[PDB]
Amino acid sequence: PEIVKQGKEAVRQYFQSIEEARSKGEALVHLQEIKVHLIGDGMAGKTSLLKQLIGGLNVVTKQAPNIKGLENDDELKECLFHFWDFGGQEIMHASHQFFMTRSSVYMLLLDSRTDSNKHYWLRHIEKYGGKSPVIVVMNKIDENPSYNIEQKKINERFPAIENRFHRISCVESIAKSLKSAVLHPDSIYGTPLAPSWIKVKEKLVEATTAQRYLNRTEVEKICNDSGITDPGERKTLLGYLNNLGIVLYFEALDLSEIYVLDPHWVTIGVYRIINSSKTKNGHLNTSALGYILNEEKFTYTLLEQRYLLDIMKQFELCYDEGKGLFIIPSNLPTQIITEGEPLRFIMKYDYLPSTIIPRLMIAMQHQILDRMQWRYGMVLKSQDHEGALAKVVAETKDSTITIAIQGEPRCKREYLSIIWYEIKKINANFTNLDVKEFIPLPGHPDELVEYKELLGLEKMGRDRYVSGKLEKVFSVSKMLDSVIS
Amino acid sequence: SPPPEIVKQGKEAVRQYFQSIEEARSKTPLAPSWIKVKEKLVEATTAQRYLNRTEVEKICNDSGITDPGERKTLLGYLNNLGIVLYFEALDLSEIYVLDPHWVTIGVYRIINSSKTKNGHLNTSALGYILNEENNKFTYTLLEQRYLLDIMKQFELCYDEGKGLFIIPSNLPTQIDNEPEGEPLRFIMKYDYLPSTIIPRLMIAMQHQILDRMQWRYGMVLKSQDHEGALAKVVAETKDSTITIAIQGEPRCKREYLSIIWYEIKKINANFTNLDVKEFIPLPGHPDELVEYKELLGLEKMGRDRYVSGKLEKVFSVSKMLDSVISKE
Repeated sequence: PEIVKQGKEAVRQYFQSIEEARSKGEALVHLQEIKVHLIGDGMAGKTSLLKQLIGGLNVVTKQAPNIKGLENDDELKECLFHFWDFGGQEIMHASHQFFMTRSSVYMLLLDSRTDSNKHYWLRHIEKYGGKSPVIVVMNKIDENPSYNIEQKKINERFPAIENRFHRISCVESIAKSLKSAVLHPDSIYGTPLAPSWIKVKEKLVEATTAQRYLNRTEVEKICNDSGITDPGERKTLLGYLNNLGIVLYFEALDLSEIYVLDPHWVTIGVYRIINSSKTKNGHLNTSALGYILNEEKFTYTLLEQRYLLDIMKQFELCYDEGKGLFIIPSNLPTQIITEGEPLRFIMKYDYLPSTIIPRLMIAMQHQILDRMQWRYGMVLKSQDHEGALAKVVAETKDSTITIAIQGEPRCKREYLSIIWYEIKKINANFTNLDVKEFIPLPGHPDELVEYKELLGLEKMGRDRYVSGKLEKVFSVSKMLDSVIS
Repeated sequence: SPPPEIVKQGKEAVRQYFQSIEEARSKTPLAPSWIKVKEKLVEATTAQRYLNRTEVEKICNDSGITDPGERKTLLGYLNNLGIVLYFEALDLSEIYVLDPHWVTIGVYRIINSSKTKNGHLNTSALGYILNEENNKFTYTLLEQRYLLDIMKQFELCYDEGKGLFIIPSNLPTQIDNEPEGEPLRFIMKYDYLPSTIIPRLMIAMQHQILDRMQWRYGMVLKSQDHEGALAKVVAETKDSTITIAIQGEPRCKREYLSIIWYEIKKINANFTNLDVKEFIPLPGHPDELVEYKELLGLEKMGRDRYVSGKLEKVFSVSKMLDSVISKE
């Protein structure tokens, strides 16, 4: 059982489906479908590499025999490849977790001129895809023969590369790595499916791609035509295909009229919103959608536009404030305290996802001050906490989130924990994220002690935190009871 | 009133600059003779790739610059401005004043050759590397010899060498013979870490790089002068950090660290803004760094235990400091 294991009744339907197919004497087929995410700085040759193999958003889908290295390979004759290029903006992440973590191959593209961003992109792949296989391609080698990277070290730190490093100029080897990635013990070929599921998938794909989306009646016809009539498994099948990002299906919205969608039409929809000059400031005037989507192949009617907004909401890319004015936090301006003993609490990421602050802003929308919110932070006020005032700011250069709070001491602590929680809840959506929590030293805002350090000093039964470079001692408990207790 | 280029060039240049203006008076501002020489040198160096000492001296004497010291400060001036290349350190009158472009694409061709893929320049390949791999871009035996000398002056490579030159920036990222007893462990963390630090340290320490134990991001130094002490200097680009691990007797260890540390500092000084903090790892726990000035603070305050909360353990501050620097 794949991670369709979400839904007790889902688990049941899957077994049921491969039981009737076992009883009718049919062989359990495989999905034979894969997502290749091209990852890299703008042009480190994403288009050029792709040109080499086949002979801003987009997909190109190519079957294995057409990929440069695999022409005569039988093992995956029937296999499909979906080359995805998100900006570096992983739009599917919030609502389609598995789209990124399952069924995926990450293909990192580096060159001499882009080499220093390698560490960033390596962690980017780690946190978005999970245990997904990764393939490192070094490009433009013809211009700099000496160009290489600390492979051993990189492979030790990132065991999902499994030594799939390639030096390329003027490629058939990258196809062996692709083959290797697809056949991963835990990727697609590990899950037997009933022929039914594969049949309706194919019919569903042809349809959605051709006629932007399908209505409830249409998909139900397709399902009966392949002899899937139980609504309980039809839901789980669509559930499954959605989880895999083959076809989109939003059970939360559940509109009969736009029931199952071509992933491409939806993605090109939100990108046009995201990158429109009429949302350049972080404000979407609903009126503008017609212009944005249609005049500024892929056309969007009035109904479609409303639905697309809802998808953005589901993707956690925006929120309604109630004027027909949505906020898109990631497009906000980059630019827009010290009452009592202001509680400060700092969170150090090894990689700070650029979706964190946008997603926290949504979780917290109700408490934002006087629209005192910007690309890198927000001001939060809760009457529920005597009128405490908190500032959550994000510094990209340090991969750090700072929380400063004003108010009575019981208020501060309890407020922190609710902001702290919401942050931790977002963090959990990313795989091996690595956050360390700090506390500035009293009288020395820039000197930080690790919260883990203090707790450890308490378990030891020590009350002194000794700063050698300052030559001052501090009460472990006193600064600790400012945070929890 | 002299320009920075002349100042940097030393006292004699500043004097020679002044002689130049005082002399003209009787007949950045400069004398009509310096521009005349410049104009003629530029003119000469677009029909010739270079000029010899005689040719240059002739051009100079025609503009009235007979003083050999004045000649040398003006060529040094023109050099510092990349208008005309001139290498005071080098001693070959045959190739005396050079065309910048001819040098530029010469050094480019060397460093970016497929024959220097892995940091080894096998000089006998030079004729091939520079010519075959615009007839202005020809390089004869003597001309390729000189190019190496320029490259050494630019600290891009050194001589191993039985016709073998090392180009550190081009060395493999990993090697087959990397090696690994209370070894001294000392690390420097940078705000930014120039790529040229390791290559430059290698040129400075080259005599002690003993078994080709050198890769792009590190080197193993072996000191005959420190009872066979072995030092392992590696740079890690992620943390922007340099780590020094030394193996030897206690005195030998920290003696040899002062030498390595000192060289890197003298490298660090060529960069206008470098922030470098010094750390020491906890015995048994390499991942866990404690700052050097922190351990120093602890000793002045007079306790001998460093207390780690993350891992419920205490350590001797005296032992840790003693691993890097004697008491005093």
